Amino acid sequence: LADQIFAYYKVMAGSLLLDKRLRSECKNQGATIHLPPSNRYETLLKQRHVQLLGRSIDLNRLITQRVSAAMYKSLELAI
Amino acid sequence: QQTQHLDSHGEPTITSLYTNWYLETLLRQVSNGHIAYFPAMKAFVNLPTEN
Amino acid sequence: ICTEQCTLSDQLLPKHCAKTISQAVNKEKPGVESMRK
Repeated sequence: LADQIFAYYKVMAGSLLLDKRLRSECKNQGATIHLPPSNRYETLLKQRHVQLLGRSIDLNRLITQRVSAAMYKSLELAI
Repeated sequence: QQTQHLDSHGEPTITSLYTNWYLETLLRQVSNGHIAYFPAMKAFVNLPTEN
Repeated sequence: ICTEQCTLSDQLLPKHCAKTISQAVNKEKPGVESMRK
């Protein structure tokens, strides 16, 4: 879950900042840079007392740990 | 001087020009129904209409 | 001079890279004006 969440938001960030005129031009030559399908991750990110076998699991905390590791990896790779 | 409605010489600066355009063309055509606000793209995008 | 520099600096806009991306998927350059032979 953490892996695909980070991938989804990285792709959305990259797609938001791409030149719009470039997308138009590419579509006009049949080389469309496809948009990323929308997805519903908001409800999962807000979970904080998931119940399993008598334990209360804070999903938000674990997702944050994995995503922060991924962000650090991305910055390191860029540099 | 170009951040004010008019310059020190009483002439239209780019603040006024762009404000006038954004209200009297973009949002007008949005209210007509030829444009829509996509929160996905964080922009306004032409709808695929006849016009 | 400012007109010339604007023409030079608008050739770096992303809108001019459509052909390259289309070629890369399906299948002049800046800095050449400053090469003094």
